[PDB]
Amino acid sequence: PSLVISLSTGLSLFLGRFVFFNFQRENVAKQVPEQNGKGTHFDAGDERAKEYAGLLKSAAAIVDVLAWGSIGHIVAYYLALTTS
Amino acid sequence: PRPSYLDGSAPGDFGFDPLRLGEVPENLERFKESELIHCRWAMLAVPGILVPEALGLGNWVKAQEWAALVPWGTLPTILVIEFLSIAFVEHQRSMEKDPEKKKYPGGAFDPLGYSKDPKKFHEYKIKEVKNGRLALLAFVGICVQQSAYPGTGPLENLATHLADPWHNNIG
Amino acid sequence: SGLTPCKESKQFAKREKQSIKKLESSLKIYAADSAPALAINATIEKTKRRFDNYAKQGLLCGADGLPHLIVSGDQRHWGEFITPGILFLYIAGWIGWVGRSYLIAIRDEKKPTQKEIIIDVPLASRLVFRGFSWPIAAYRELLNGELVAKDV
Amino acid sequence: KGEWLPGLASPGYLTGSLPGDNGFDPLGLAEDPENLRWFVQAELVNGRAMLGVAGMLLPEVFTSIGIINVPKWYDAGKEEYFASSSTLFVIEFILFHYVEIRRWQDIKNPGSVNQDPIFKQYSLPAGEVGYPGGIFNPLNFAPTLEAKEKEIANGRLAMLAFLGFIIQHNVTGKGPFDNLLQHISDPWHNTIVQT
Amino acid sequence: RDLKTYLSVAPVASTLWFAALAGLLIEINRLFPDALTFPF
Ligand code: CLA
Ligand code: CLA
Ligand code: CLA
Ligand SMILES: CC1=C(/C=C/C(C)=C/C=C/C(C)=C\C=C\C=C(C)\C=C\C=C(C)\C=C\C2=C(C)CCCC2(C)C)C(C)(C)CCC1
Ligand SMILES: O=P(O)(O)OC[C@H](O)CO
Repeated sequence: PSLVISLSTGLSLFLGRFVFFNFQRENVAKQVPEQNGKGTHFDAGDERAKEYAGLLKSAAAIVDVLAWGSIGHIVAYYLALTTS
Repeated sequence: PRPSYLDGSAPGDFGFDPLRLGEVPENLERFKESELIHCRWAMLAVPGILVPEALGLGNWVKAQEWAALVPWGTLPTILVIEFLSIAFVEHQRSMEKDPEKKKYPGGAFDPLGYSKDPKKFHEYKIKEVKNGRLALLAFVGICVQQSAYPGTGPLENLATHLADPWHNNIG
Repeated sequence: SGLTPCKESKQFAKREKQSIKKLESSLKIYAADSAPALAINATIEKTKRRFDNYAKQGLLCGADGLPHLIVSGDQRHWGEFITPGILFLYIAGWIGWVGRSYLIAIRDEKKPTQKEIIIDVPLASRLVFRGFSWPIAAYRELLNGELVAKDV
Repeated sequence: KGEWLPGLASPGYLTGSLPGDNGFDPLGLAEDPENLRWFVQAELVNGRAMLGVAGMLLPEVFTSIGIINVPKWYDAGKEEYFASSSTLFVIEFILFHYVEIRRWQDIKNPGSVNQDPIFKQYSLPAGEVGYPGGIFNPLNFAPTLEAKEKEIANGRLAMLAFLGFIIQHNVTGKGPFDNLLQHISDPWHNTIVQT
Repeated sequence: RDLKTYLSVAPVASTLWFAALAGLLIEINRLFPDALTFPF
């Protein structure tokens, strides 16, 4: 059933948005993004990407959406496949 | 002798760190927090595995075989519940402001106010650890014993039955 | 260990008989009472004896009919490697410890290389037997079995 | 004190301060003082042989005429137990474990002379690593001084005595005492030379 | 006569040592030939 998919995709989105959102962002700050030299983008003219990252929402970008959901689907298929 | 950092004032501090694992300070505070939690889960559990055996349930192992084969009496159901919830709590507990609430959250977690007391709060602490370390040891004892797949209690019964049975071991 | 012991072996037993028949073939041209005679017969008894002993001590013998040694550490077959191995390391260390002890005693004063090409110093004062107890070099280890010049 | 050989002479490490000193260290193991203090302890603990060698000898000769019907020392593996063998090892191990480490500390820092669980009581009062007074010496004998050399010397013979026992057993296939008495069957023909 | 000794104390020492070692080993093999193991 498709329901398994949504429930899991659903929970994941919930988790990323509320439960785990702070931790994620926290690590990213202390981490990215490229070095040479230093900072990449200086040469290799590519390079964010600010708009899609822009989110009029109180937090969660779209990328996040794609990112959190995908994990959710994998899990769903994981379970759905597994029973059979 | 006594290691330099292990003063003795710390709750449960008897001078034991042979590999100098807590020589670095900011992680010694990390390990001290890690200890109680390991201690807290364990203490909760040993009674968990003994009383049911006492009432009669084929030990904690057979207790768990049901999933393998209301409300939510299904492994899938329970797993998500165990999952999403144990996640809500925890990775919230992280706070990392004043050593996980000084490692003693108190407040609502001390509905009966034993934290308010000055010296009792400290003696209460040293008691909590020692009991805890005791569990951790017990759990390991149970695990090693259960690794033969019979019973944590029944084991007692077997030895109690006779002092003659011998472990030998490798040994 | 698909091998079945040299006792209940038909190949290893057959191999014994094959070897002694060939030896027997040789004494037929010399006439007993002669020299080449005993030498052949003395060789035959040694042949029978070594085949006899190998079956006694165990020794598993493969399908080829020859004994295969087991070095797994199996208590049944310790004499095949561990016990001779312990004996080797003993002598191996003993030599190592005596040799090391020599070059050390030589270094202070004199012309050190003089003692190396010529050693009209025998065991120095009395250095050889010092090896009887080499393993006590473990206690030399806790102190200064190694020099601290390079690394640790 | 004395010298094991008239010539050759005692080493500097063998001052004579230690009881049982005879300048016998031809190889040189105990030359580093830290090395001695350890080998001094080992000699006493090994030496104290005595306990055992007498333990394997005397009961063998108490079963001489038929006073006691106990098995030989090399036949006492089973069933000399009301709890079976494998029970006993663990009990012997676990607790000996405890005594041995405590003894260990006194070699590095003396020490652990005090009682432990005991709620309100005394502790061992002593000095010297190898020999601790106290109930260890309830009589309160004389930690002298000569005995300390008596103690050793008797332990050293016992040691050699043990080495004798085990070897002799092999070959003489039986009891170190039957052994002893097979020699007495008018010796002068009953010698190790036989084997 | 100091001289002969030294003379015998050069690499010749090695030959004498290895001759003595060989003799020992061979004689051991005479008394105990075809030894594939230590059984005692
Ligand atoms: C909570 C501590 C604890 C307790 C009360 C027990 C109790 C028991 N064990 Mg277990 N055990 C333990 C820890 C413990 N064990 C640990 C940590 C291990 C891993 C090494 C084991 C491995 C083990 C094996 C393989 C066996 C037992 C067996 C037994 C039973 C009797 C035979 C025996 O103990 O042999 C001796 C075992 C040991 C001496 C292991 C060391 C355990 C420590 C020293 C005991 C706890 C320390 C503490 C000071 C105890 C004071 C008492 C107090 C805690 C109540 C008895 C119920 C036997 C059994 O199954 O009988 C039916 C069995 O053969 N245990
Ligand atoms: C554990 C046994 C033991 C130990 C630890 C010691 C230790 C010591 N002895 Mg003692 N000794 C012993 C047994 C022992 N002895 C026996 C049995 C005798 C009778 C000959 C003696 C006679 C003796 C004399 C006369 C003197 C000492 C002295 C000393 C001190 C300095 C030398 C030394 O470091 O010893 C080193 C420790 C060892 C070498 C232990 C290992 C020895 C090997 C491995 C054992 C050999 C086994 C055996 C030969 C196998 C069969 C051989 C084969 C040919 C049949 C030191 C405290 C000197 C002293 O001043 O006392 C304070 C002193 O002058 N000893
Ligand atoms: C230090 C090493 C050591 C030492 C010194 C001993 C010493 C001894 N062992 Mg022992 N043993 C050892 C290690 C050692 N063992 C080890 C490692 C093992 C493996 C467990 C054993 C296993 C073992 C067993 C199974 C036994 C011994 C026994 C004995 C005792 C033998 C004599 C006897 O029966 O009682 C001593 C003799 C007397 C007390 C005689 C006097 C009796 C009184 C006065 C009663 C009076 C009766 C009557 C009035 C007298 C008239 C009789 C007349 C008709 C002749 C003796 C004390 C035996 C034993 O336990 O003894 C009781 C025996 O059962 N051992
Ligand atoms: C058991 C066994 C086995 C195994 C083995 C092994 C695996 C082991 C090991 C090992 C190892 C891994 C070791 C190590 C090490 C190390 C080091 C670090 C070293 C050192 C050293 C030294 C220092 C020496 C010195 C000296 C001496 C003392 C003598 C002489 C010489 C000199 C002088 C050189 C097999 C099973 C195979 C076989 C059977 C038995
Ligand atoms: O002083 P001794 O003559 O008793 O020598 C000791 C023996 O060699 C054995 O202890």
